[PDB]
Amino acid sequence: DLFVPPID
Repeated sequence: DLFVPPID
């Protein structure tokens, strides 16, 4: 659910 790195 993260912006960077684009994961979760």
